[PDB]
Amino acid sequence: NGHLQHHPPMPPELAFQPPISNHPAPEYWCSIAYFEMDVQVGETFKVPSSCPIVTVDGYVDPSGGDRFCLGQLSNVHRTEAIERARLHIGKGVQLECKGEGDVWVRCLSDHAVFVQSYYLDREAGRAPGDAVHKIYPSAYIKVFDLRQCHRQMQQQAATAQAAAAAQAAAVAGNIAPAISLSAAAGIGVDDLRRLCILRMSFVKGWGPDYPRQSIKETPCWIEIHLHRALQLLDEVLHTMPIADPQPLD
Amino acid sequence: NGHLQHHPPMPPQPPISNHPAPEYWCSIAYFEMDVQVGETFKVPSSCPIVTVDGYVDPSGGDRFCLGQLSNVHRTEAIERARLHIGKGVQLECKGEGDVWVRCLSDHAVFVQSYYLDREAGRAPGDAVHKIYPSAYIKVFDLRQCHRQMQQQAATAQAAAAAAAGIGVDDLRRLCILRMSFVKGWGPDYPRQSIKETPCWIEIHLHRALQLLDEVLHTMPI
Amino acid sequence: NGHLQHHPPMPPISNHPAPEYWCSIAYFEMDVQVGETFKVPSSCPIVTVDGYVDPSGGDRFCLGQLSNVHRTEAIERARLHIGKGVQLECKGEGDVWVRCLSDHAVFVQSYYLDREAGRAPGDAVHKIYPSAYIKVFDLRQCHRQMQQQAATAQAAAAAQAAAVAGNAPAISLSAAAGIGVDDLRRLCILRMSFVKGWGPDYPRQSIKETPCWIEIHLHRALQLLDEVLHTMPIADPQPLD
Repeated sequence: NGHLQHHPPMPPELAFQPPISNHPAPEYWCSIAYFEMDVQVGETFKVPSSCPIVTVDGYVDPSGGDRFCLGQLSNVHRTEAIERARLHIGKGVQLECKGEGDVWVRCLSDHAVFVQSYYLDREAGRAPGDAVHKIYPSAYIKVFDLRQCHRQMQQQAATAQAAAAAQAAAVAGNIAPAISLSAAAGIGVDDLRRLCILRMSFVKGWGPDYPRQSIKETPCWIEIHLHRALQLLDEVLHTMPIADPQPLD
Repeated sequence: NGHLQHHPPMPPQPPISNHPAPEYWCSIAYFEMDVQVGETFKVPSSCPIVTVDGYVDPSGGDRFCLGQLSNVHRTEAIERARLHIGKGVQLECKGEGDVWVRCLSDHAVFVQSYYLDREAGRAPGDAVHKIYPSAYIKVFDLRQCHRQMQQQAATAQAAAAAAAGIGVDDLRRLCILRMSFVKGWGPDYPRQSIKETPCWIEIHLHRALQLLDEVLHTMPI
Repeated sequence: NGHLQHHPPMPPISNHPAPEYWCSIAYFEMDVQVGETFKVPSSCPIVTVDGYVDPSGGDRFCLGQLSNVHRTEAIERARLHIGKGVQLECKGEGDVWVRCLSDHAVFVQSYYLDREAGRAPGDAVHKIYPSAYIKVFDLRQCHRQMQQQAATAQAAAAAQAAAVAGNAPAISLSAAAGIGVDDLRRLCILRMSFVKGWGPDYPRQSIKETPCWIEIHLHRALQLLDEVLHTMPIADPQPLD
């Protein structure tokens, strides 16, 4: 039963709905970090908001800008296995930013790329993180929706702030001493941020059907942080009630 | 011996050198245990105040948000800690290169500082200073650091007559600050080093390092 | 046998635009990278890497200030002797010279110096003596070597194709898009250890076993290699037949 979702290639008025936020656009629309197993290789690559398309391939130009080459990168802990997989990255993939912050992926490599996206999990009726999406060579699909993300943010944020109030009353449960309770400032933070991050492995997938159980076990993957989505999540976090000390009495 | 110093809240000359002001008055590196997480944050001399909180805005400038950073080695203990960083702290740069800390967080912050060691009358590096929420304390005096480095290098340049001869890594420590969030360390705690705490940062003071470099050229080791 | 080589004191290749930086410098202690990668602007042809502490950066990279929680007594000892370190200079389009300013020698790994010394590619350690000023990299020579080496790789790859052909037509055979890329890029990289050397004549058998070394990425060179890789015949799967 499908943990591995296949995404083969399918050949082929934003003036009525305002921007999700009046907030000014970030200087970089995303930042990419390349990994080899559980070790990060190289520096984090920042893509300016002016460059709506960024390519990540196995070539060697270091010039940066709108192309992140992983071919010239060194790693003193690189194994023979990692060398083999680095052989097939080739043309790699393209990451394209549409609208205010939507992201599309185009696989230019001759080999498939495996992706982790909450958006693609929803579209598949799967639960968050309970699926690895395989994008086939030459395929071109949408992997992130800003609106979908924003709606999920507000939902999950509200949920957590309520569960905090729950635990707060579940223990105000004796009586009684002079004890004050307060909600941890930062609930669900590490859970909400995952909604603004994308991850993808080259050539090799992971999961049930595979010998690798997490992306951390794959030879070469990248983690993409979506800055616009992160600004919104920050905005959201700042619209919640301040953790005011509460006497349980 | 009162290794942990308590700093609760208490509501209220020309440049040392002509050396050109730095492009950044400091650099901050976030750590979770003994692993550095994220890239090094550099603060422009233009932004005298910088905020290090546990939120998620990835923008630079004067706000370093630790909430969005990832760590493949992160554990439950660390995630549980990051949970209480909240508003974090503010580092302020006064004068040529003095530094103040303002705990905005709901929880205490533990600072390692030679200036505070000297003020508390403790052996250098033999103390941890607990900064309480809302407290606004001075954690670094440039002028004093400058006298310290000169005199300390001066004694090492003479200790060569012959240990007493200290190296560059010993002196650079005068220009660095370290502080833990939520969890403290020392004899009163299960952790003996800041390197064992779940969340901490290391601050490099550029103006202080420039003066140090200037000193290492006149008083070589 | 001579693994250790002694060096005591004694028209554009492309219309492609110059790089933003001419080189990237990464500092290492043993097998751990310390600090962030230093990038040198094309405007600063000379960069100085020493053991002092100015963090100002720009055209001077000071390793004295950098921290490393995994550092040991042995490494602190070694960082003591870097002192004025070395000085890397870029002449013309992409030639690199080195000037040892340290009181101690520097050990360089340079395919170009291996080529001049008459030793197997990368099978030698070049010891630069205090005050020495030598050319450690030749752009022209590198470019010429990249092309021939890339051409050879393709041939050997297409050779392992006609091989698997000497077994069924129901299957298509294809070559990796990254054949030889790892070997080719090393020609555009320089590595050097301060104070301690490595090799048969030493207790340390590789640079990653040394206390403090740096890896330099030559940008103009890497650009030329990129164009070369892009002029290679696209990978077209051929049926076994």
